[PDB]
Amino acid sequence: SVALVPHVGMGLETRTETWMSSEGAWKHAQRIETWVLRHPGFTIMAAILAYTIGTTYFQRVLIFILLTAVAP
Amino acid sequence: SVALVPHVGMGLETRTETWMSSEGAWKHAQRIETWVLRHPGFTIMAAILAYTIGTTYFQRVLIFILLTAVAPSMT
Amino acid sequence: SVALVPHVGMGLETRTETWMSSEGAWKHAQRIETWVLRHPGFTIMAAILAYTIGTTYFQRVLIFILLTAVAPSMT
Amino acid sequence: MRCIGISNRDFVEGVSGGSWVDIVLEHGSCVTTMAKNKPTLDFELIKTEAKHPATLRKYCIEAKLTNTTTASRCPTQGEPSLNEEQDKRFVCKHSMVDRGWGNGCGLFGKGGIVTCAMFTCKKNMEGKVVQPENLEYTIVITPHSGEENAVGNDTGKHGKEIKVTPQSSITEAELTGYGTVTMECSPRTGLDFNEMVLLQMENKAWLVHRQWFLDLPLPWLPGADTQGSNWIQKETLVTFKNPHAKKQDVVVLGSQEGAMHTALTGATEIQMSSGNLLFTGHLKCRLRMDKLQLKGMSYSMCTGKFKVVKEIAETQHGTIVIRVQYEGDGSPCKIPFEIMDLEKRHVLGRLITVNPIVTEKDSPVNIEAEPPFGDSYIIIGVEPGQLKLSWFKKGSSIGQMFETTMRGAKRMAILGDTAWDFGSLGGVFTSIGKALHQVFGAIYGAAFSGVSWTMKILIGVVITWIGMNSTSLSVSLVLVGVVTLYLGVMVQA
Amino acid sequence: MRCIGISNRDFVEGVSGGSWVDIVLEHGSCVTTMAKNKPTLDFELIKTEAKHPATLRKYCIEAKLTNTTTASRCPTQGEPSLNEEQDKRFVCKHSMVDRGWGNGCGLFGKGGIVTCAMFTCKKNMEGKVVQPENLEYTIVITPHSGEENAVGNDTGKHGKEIKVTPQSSITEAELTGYGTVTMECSPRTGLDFNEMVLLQMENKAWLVHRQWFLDLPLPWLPGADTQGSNWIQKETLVTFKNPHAKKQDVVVLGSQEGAMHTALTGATEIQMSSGNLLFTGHLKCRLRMDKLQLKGMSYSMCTGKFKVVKEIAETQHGTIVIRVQYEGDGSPCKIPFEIMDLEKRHVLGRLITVNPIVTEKDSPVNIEAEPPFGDSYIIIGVEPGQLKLSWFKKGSSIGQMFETTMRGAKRMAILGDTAWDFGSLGGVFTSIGKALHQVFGAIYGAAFSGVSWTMKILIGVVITWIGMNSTSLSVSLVLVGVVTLYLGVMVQA
Amino acid sequence: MRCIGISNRDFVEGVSGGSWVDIVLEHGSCVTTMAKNKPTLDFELIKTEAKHPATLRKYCIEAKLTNTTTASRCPTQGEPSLNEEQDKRFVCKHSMVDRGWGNGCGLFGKGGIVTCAMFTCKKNMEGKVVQPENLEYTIVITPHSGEENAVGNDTGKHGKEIKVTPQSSITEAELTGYGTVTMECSPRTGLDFNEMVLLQMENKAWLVHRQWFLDLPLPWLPGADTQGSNWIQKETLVTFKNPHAKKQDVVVLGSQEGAMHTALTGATEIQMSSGNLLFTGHLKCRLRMDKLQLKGMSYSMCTGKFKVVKEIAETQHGTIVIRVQYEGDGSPCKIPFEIMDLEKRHVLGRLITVNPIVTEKDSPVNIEAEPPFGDSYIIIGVEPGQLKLSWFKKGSSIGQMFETTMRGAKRMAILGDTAWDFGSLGGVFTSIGKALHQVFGAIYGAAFSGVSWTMKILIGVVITWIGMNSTSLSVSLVLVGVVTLYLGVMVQA
Ligand SMILES: *[C@@H]1O[C@H](CO)[C@@H](O)[C@H](O)[C@H]1NC(C)=O
Ligand SMILES: *[C@@H]1O[C@H](CO)[C@@H](O)[C@H](O)[C@H]1NC(C)=O
Ligand SMILES: *[C@@H]1O[C@H](CO)[C@@H](O)[C@H](O)[C@H]1NC(C)=O
Ligand SMILES: *[C@@H]1O[C@H](CO)[C@@H](O)[C@H](O)[C@H]1NC(C)=O
Ligand SMILES: *[C@@H]1O[C@H](CO)[C@@H](O)[C@H](O)[C@H]1NC(C)=O
Ligand SMILES: *[C@@H]1O[C@H](CO)[C@@H](O)[C@H](O)[C@H]1NC(C)=O
Repeated sequence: SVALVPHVGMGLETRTETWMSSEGAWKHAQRIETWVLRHPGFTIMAAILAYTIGTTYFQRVLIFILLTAVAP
Repeated sequence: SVALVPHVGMGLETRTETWMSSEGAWKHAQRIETWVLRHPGFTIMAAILAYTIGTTYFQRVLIFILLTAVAPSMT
Repeated sequence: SVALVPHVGMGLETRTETWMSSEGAWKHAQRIETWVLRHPGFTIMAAILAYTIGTTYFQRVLIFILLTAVAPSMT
Repeated sequence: MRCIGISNRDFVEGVSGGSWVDIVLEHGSCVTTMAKNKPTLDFELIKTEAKHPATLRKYCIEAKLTNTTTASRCPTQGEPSLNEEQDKRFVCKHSMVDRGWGNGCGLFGKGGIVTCAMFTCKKNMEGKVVQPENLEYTIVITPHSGEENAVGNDTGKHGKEIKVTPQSSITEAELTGYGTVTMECSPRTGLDFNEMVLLQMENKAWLVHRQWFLDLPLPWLPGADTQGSNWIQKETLVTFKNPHAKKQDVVVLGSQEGAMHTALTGATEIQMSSGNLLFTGHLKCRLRMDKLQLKGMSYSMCTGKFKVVKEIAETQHGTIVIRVQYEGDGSPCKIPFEIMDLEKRHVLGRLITVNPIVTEKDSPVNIEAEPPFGDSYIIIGVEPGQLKLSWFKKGSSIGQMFETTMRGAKRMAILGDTAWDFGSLGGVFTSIGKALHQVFGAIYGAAFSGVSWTMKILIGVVITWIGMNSTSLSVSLVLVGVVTLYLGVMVQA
Repeated sequence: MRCIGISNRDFVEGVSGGSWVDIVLEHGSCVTTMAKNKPTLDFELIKTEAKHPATLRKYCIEAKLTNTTTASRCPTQGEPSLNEEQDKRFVCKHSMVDRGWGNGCGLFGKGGIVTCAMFTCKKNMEGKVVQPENLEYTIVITPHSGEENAVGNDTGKHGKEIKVTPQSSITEAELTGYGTVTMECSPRTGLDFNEMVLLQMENKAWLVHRQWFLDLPLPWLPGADTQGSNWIQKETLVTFKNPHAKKQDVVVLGSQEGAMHTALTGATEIQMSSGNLLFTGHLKCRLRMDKLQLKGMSYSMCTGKFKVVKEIAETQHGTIVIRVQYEGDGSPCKIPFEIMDLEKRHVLGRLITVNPIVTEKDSPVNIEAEPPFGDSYIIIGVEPGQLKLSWFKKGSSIGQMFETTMRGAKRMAILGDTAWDFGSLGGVFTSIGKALHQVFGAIYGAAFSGVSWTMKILIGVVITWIGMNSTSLSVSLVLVGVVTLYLGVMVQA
Repeated sequence: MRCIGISNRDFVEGVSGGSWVDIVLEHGSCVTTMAKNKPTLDFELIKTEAKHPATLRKYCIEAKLTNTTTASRCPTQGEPSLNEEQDKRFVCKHSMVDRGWGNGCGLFGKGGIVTCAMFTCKKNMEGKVVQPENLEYTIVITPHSGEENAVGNDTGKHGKEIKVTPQSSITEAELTGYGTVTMECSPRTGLDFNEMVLLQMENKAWLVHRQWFLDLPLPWLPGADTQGSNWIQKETLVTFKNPHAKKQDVVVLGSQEGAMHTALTGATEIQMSSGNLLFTGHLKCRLRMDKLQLKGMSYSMCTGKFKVVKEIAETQHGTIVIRVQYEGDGSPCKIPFEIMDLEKRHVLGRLITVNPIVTEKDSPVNIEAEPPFGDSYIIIGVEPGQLKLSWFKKGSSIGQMFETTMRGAKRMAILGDTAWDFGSLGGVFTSIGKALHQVFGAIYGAAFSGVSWTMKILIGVVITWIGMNSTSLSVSLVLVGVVTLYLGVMVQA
C-alpha cells in the first residue's frame, strides 16, 4: 500500500499546513495505544523480555518502547 | 488509515491461503529495505546509538534492529 | 453542579460587598463542623492515621486537618 | 460636601510641582482633596456603564425533556438506532439491558439500548463581554461650597458630573466659582474587562471572571447562536437511569438557578436590566489643580453675628460639621472661622470647607473642619456676638496613625499595587514601592488564585510555622505568612 | 477415490473398540479412512454455509461532501455558529483564523471559524454476524469403489453428500453397497462464529475477526440503522484544512476500498454474493464405521485374466493407482491383488482400495495401493495369466517418518488443540496431549496475538538466545523459542 | 499596511551601509520593513507559479481486469505458457495446482498453472515536474501610506505587485509617492523544483518529493506514454489467489485514492487546476531602499484638530492601529503623533507608519504605532483640541524577548540556514552563523531524513540521556538532544 510509505520526513515542509497534518500527527500514537489495549499479552511479554535483555533501566525501557512500537 | 491496521495475527488462519498472503508476507521487510536504502544516514545514526546504549552485543543488535524497524513504521 | 465551583478566589474583589459574602463566609467551616459531629468514627481514623503518617506533631496535625477537610468534600 | 457622611472616605492633601495629585476613586468610596490655596473638592465615582455588550455564551439553567424515544438491540448484534440521534436537539445515551426470550430476543446477554429525548431550554443565562473602550465612568465633583443642603447630599445637583471614557484622557469640568478641574483618568486599568463577563440570569446580574464563566458545567449556546436549540453538553442537565439493567429512562434535572446563586458567591452583583451599570471597582485619576481657584476671595469678612442652626457633629473621620446662619449685613461675605485653644492664642485646627462664605443672608452655611485631638474651640464671626464653641475630640495621634496604617493596608488588599497611586505626588519611593508591589503581587496572585480565605489562613499559618522554625529565611517567611494571614482575613471569600 | 490427487490428503487408519474414529475435515483437504474389514472412505468438507446473517455494522468507504457552509466570529466573542451544526449529517470543525480591520473585524486576533459540509456515503461495506446454530456443513463421502471414473473425480455423483448442522448431532449416509456411515460432527467448535464477522465489500467478502472489524477507523452505522445517514466518526473520512489561518476548508478523503484490501491482508476471502459460502476452516467429526460393510465381501475370487488399462501412477503421498480390466468369467468377483517382495515370498504392500471387486466385466477397476519403499511386485489375478508388475518407490521409511512429523506439526500449527482429535481413538494420551495443548495454546495465544510473522521470528530468536545463555529454564526457553520460530515460518502473515 | 492582521508578521529593522536588507518571504507570512529615513513597507509573497510542467509518470490508482486466461501443464512438464505473458497489457502469475487422473492428467502431482488478465487503468494520478527556470513569484509591496482602506487589505490595489523569475530575479517597483524599491531575489534557492513533483490526483494537487514519488508502489506509465498499454508493476494493483492449490484466479485491488491521501500526509497541497499555483514555500530577496523616499517629508505639521474615526486597536504583535480624520486646514500636512507618558515628559513608543500625513482633509488616515509595555498615551495633533488617548499594553519586555527568541527558533526550524538571511545586513557573524548552520544542517538533514516527529522525540530523548551520562561530549549531546526534541515538537509530521 502507498499508505504505508507516507510523505513524512522529506524536508519539504514549509510554514504552510501540510495535507493531513493535524490528523496524522497522533494517528500512530493512537494506533499503538489501541493495539496495546487489544493485545496486553504481548505488552506483558515485551516487558519481561525488555527486563531480561536490558541491563540498565534505560536499556530496559528503550527495548520495551521499541518492542511495543514495532509489534502493531 | 485502515491499511495501517491489517488483519494480521488474529488467530483465524486456516490452511486456506489468506487474502494477500504473498504480498502481506514480505512487504514490510521490503519496505524496511527500501527505507534503509533511501536513508542510510539514519541507519548509521541508529547503529551509533545502538552501540552506545547496548552494554552487550546482543542488546546492541537488538536495539539497532528495532530502531531501524520502528523508524519507517512510525511514519 | 455549578454550586461546587463558586466564584471564589478570582481576583476581581473590590471594596463592594460580594454576592453572598456573609453567607458564604463560614459555610465551609460550618459544613465541616456538622460532618465531624455526624461522622466521628472517621475523624478518629483520621486522627490515628495522621499520628501514624506524620513524624512531627506539625506533620500530624496538618495531615489530620487536611484529611478531615477532604472527607466531606470528595463527596 | 457630598463626601461628608461616607464611612469609606479619604483625605488627599497636597499636589506635586506640576500641581497634580493621583487619586483612586472606588465605588462606594469618596475622596476629599485639599491643597494650600485650592478649593476643597469631593470626588465620587458613582457609575460605571458598559456599552455595546456582545453575548459570549448562553447557558441553560432550566430545561425540559419531550418526545422521549428508546430503541433496543439484541446482544452481539451491535448498537440500536434511533433517528433522533441525528438531531442534536435530542439528548441521547447508549446503555446495556438484559435481553432474552422474555424480552423478545433470541439470545441472552447484554443488548444495547438507546434512549433519546428532545432537549428544550426553558430559562437560560447570558454572559456578555464589553470592550474596554466601551466603558464610561461617571464621576461627580463636589466643591465644599458650604451650601445649605450639600452635606452628604447624593440626590441633588450640587456637584458636577463628568464622564470618563477611554476616548479622551483629559476630562474637564467647570466648577462655577472655582474655575476648572482637569482629570486625566485610567479607564483601561480599572477592571480588566477583557478578562470579565457580565453574567445576566433572570433579573439579576454579576460581574464574573471570564474563564470561570467558560468552565461552568451547564448546557450552552455560543453568543453567535440564533436558533436557540443546538445546546452543547446537554447531558449536564439530564440524567439517564438504568437502575436494574432492564430499562433506560431519561429525566431532566431541576432548575440550576439556585445552584447558580451558590456558584456566584464570591462575585460582585451588577445591573444589566436597563443598561450594563456597574457600581463596583475603581478608577485611577490624575487631578490637575492648575485652574482651580477659591470662590469669593474678593469678599470682605462678615461683620454681623452668626447663629448655630445645626449643632456641631463629628464625622467618622474626626472632622466636624456645623451649620451657621449669618444674621448681619454685607452678604456676600467671608465667614470668620478658626479653631483655637481656650486662650485664643494658638490656631489648633484647619478648615476643610476652606474660605467659607455666606452667599445669601437667609441661606445657612455648612462648614467642615478638622479639630485637634482633645479640647478645641470653634471661633465663628467676630465680636460682638462671636460664637465660641467648645469641641472635644477623642483619641490621639497614635491611634490615628494606627488607623491610617490599617486604612492603607486595607487599600493595598483591595487595590493591590494600584494603592501606591492613591495619594501619589510622583515620588521615587512611591515608584519603587509600586514596582516591587507589582512583582510580589504577580507572584502572590499566581500562587493563591482560586483558593478560599480559609485556605489562605491555613497556608499562612503553615508558611509562618515554616518560617518560625527555620534567620534570613525565618524573617522572609514569617513576613510572607503574616501578610498571607492578613489577606486571608481581609478577603471576602 | 475423490481424495486421490489432492496434495493435502491424510490417511486415518483404524477405529476405536467402539468402531469409531475421530477426524477433522478441512476445506481444501481430504481424509481417507481405513479400518480392518471396513471399506475405505474418502471424506471432503466441500462447503460451509452461513444462513440468516444479521448486520453488525456498516462502514463507509467512499463519501461525498456537499452543502459546505462556514461562519466566523470576531476575536474574544466566542464560537461561531452554523445552523448545520445541529444536524449530524453535517461534519463540522471549529478552527481559528486571523481577524482584523481587513476582515471586517474591529479587533485583531484569532477569531473562531466553523466549517460544515453535508456528509453522504457513496459506497459502504457491511459486517454481518451469524449464529453458530445457523451453520451448515456439506461433507462428501466417496468410498473406494474402484469405479472407472472415480479417481480424483469431484464432479460426478460418485460420493454421497451430507449436511452437518447443529440441529442434529448425527448425520447418516447410506452408501449403496457399503452400508450406512454415521458421522457425529462438531459444527459449533470449528470457526468460532461468535468472534467473527462476515465482511462484505463491493463484490468480494472476507471472514474477519469481530473485534478487529469493530476497530476499523471509518465512518459507521449500526447494523440496526435504517436512515443510512447518521454516520459515526465521519471525521475519519474527511479532512479540514486551515493552511495559513486565513480560511478553513473541508474535503472528503478518497475511496478507502483499496486501503480496505490492504487492511484485509491476513483474512480469508469468502463468498457472500448469492448465499454466505465459506470454503475455509475445519469440521471435527466422529466417524462411526459399525454399519459399514465391504462391498462384495461375499464375492468369490476372480479366476480369469486381468489387463492393465491405465499404467501404475504414483500419487504425492507414495501410493499408486492402477486401473485394470477383467477379461475372465464370474463377475461380480473379487480381484486378487498383492504387493510382494522380489522373492514373491512376503506380502509387502497394503491395499487402500480394500476388497477391490469387478462388478461388470467390461467396466475397469481403479485400485489404489501403498507399496513399500524400494522394489516390489504388484501381483494382479491368479495364475495362469497373473499380472506381475514391477514398481520402484523412491524414498525411505526414515524420510517418511520425518515427513509425517512435519505434517503433524503443521496440523497443530493450523488446528491448535483440535489437531489432537485428528486420528483420535479416544486414547488417554491424546486427551492429555490435548489438555496440555489447550493450556499452553491459550497462554501462547495471549502472548503472540496481533503480531506479524516477522515479529514471531524476532521474538523466537530472542527467546532462544535467552535460553542458550541461561538450567531447566535453558531447555524451556530454547523449546519455546524454537516452537515460536517454527510458528513464524508456518503462519501466513 | 497589508501586513496588519497577519499573525505570521515579521518586523525587519535597519538597512546595511548599502541601504539594503535581506528578507525571506514565506507564503502565508508577511514582512514589515522600516529603516531610519525610509518609509515602512509591507512585503507579502502572494503567489508562486510553476509554468510549462512536464509529466514525469502517471500512476494508476484504479484499474479493471478483463480477458482472464489460464493455461495448465501436467506435473513434471514444467511451466505452461500463455500468449498473454508477452503482452505487456496483461499481468500474469505462475502457480502450482494439484493434478491427477481426476484432472485429465496421467501423472499425479503439482502441475504448473499460469493466469493472465488484461490490465486497464480507470483512474490515474499524474506527477509533473517543473524546471526551476519556469517559476514566477509574485510579491506585493504595500507602503504604510495610512490610506483609509489599506489596513489588512488584500482585496484592493493599495500595493504594487512585482513578478520575480529566475531570469528576471532583480526587479524594481515604483511606489507612487515613495520612490522606487529594488528587490534582488534568489528564486533558485527557495525550493528545489528539480527534487520535487507536482502530484495531481483527481481534483487535488500536492507538492511532493521526487524520489518518494518514484518509489510509489503503484502501476505507472512514463510521461510520454499515450496509449496506456505498458503499465509498469501492474502486480501492485492486483492479487492472484490460489486458495487450495486447485485453481488460480486474479482480482483487481480497489481504488487507491484514499490510500494515496494517507500517503500524502506530510506533503503540502497545491493548486493544479487554473495553472500550477503554489501558496507554500519561500523566496529570499535582497531589498534595496536606496531610491526609497518618505512621502510628504517637506510638508508642514497640521495645526488643526483631529478626530478618531476608528478606535485604537491592538494587533497580535503588540502594535496598535488607529484611524484619525483631520478637521483643520492646510492639507496636505504632517500629522503630529507621539506616544508619551502621562506628563508628556518622555517619548515612550515609536511609529510604524513613519511620517504620517494628511493627503486630503476628509480622507481618514490609518496609523500603526508600537507602544511600550504598560501605560502610554497616544498624542495626536497639537493643541488646541489635541487628542490624548490612554493605552495599556499587557505583557513585559522579558516575555517579549522570549517570544522573539521562539519566533527566531521557529524560523530556523522552518527555513533552516535560510533563516540567517531573514533580516541580514551582511555581517561577519551572520555569514559564520549561516555557514555553520549549513554544515550542521547537512549532518542533521541526513541523519533524520524519513523520520516521523515521534521518532525525533524518541531519538532526541535518547541522545539527551547519553549526554546527561557522558563535559565536552556531555554538553554537545544535550544540545543535539534538546535541538532534536525542539524539532520534533515543531515539525508537522
Ligand atoms: C414531539 O411530540 C409532539 C406531540 O407531543 C409531536 O407533535 C411532535 O411532532 C414531536 N416532535 C418530534 C421532533 O418528534
Ligand atoms: C439635596 O439637594 C436637593 C437640591 O436642592 C434638595 O432639594 C434636597 O432637599 C437635599 N436633600 C438633603 C437631605 O439635604
Ligand atoms: C444542499 O444544497 C442543495 C442544493 O440546492 C439544497 O437543495 C439543499 O436544501 C441543501 N441541503 C441543506 C440541508 O441545506
Ligand atoms: C467424473 O465422473 C462423471 C460421472 O460419471 C463422469 O461423467 C466424468 O467423465 C468423470 N470425470 C473424470 C475426469 O473422470
Ligand atoms: C478480450 O475479450 C473481448 C471479448 O471477448 C475480445 O473482443 C477481445 O479481443 C479480447 N482481448 C484480448 C487481448 O484477448
Ligand atoms: C480594500 O480596498 C478596496 C479598494 O479601495 C476597497 O474597495 C475595500 O472596501 C477595502 N476593504 C476593506 C476591508 O477595507
